[PDB]
Amino acid sequence: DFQGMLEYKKEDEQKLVKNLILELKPRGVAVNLIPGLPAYILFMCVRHADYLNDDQKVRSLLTSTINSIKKVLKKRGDDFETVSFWLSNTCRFLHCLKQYSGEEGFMKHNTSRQNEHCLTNFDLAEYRQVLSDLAIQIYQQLVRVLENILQPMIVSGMLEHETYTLDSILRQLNSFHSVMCQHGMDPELIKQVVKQMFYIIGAITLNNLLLRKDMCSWSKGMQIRYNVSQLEEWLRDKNLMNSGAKETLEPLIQAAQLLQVKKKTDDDAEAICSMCNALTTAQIVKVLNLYTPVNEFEERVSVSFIRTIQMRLRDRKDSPQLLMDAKHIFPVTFPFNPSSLALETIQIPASLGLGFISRV
Repeated sequence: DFQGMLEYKKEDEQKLVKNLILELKPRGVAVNLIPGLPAYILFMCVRHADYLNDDQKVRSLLTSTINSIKKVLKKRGDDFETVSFWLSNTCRFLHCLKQYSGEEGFMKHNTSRQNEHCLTNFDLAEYRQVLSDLAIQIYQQLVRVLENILQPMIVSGMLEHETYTLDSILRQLNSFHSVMCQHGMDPELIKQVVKQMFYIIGAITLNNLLLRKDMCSWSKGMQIRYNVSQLEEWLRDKNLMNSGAKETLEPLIQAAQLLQVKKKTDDDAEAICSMCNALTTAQIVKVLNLYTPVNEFEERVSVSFIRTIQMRLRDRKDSPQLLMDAKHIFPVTFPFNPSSLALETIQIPASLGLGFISRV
């Protein structure tokens, strides 16, 4: 009848964080069978220190933990799997510190047995704040690493290819999503990362239309709309249509629609002004100025037509922005997701190299 706590000797604390954090492999069998396993084990160690009422041990374990996570991200900070794994486990460690805090506001999902596993001697609120701030830093690093992977693929994948293709972009998105799922990343965080990836796709693609006459054509509008259709089918396949990702593409979609509509009459001008509610006046006017007719039997958009559009939009008080900030990162929100996992049932796998830890 174990109680869901883990004991270790003071002198072994550096071996503990070495095997549990510094040299722990994100692909290992045990941590893939039980996502968040390192966080759960670390928390069970915290529980025992708290049970002993040993303030020095609690302090030292928490600091060693935070410092070790920082060290692994400094060393392998360009490796997406490592960053994903540690964002997930930092969040799960924080979920544990909350779920088993003994504070009622965090215990609403607990079973009666889980409530028996709450900390009793220490208030770790200040350490939870350090962890939360760390999770923000890790999320920022993750989004940077993933953007650097996707960025070279976007223009060729979305615009040039009729070298990277759209399938290249989808293959990467599939890999990112698969990995975050394997790590047990909070579903709300996965949705934010996907939203952030759709944002850069839309922003880099639109910024290319806005800079290049050769990309502003009826045919390019058709290609973009087809490519967006496949990105939306991807969200549908993954159950991600509530992530906000599709909405990030609306300026691109409207620019593509603008490339295809009629651009001659007063009625056509009125339709453009109603359709392009996600584009600024500067962007609409730029696309119309750059628009390149397929051949001599299609006329350029006239100067007078563009002035009609400017006249109709004259009362909009919109942003002066032309190019999008493609590296803009939406501020992250973190959910609290207490789990059903019963600590008293957690087996310490032999593979982790943690024989010096004992169950209590």
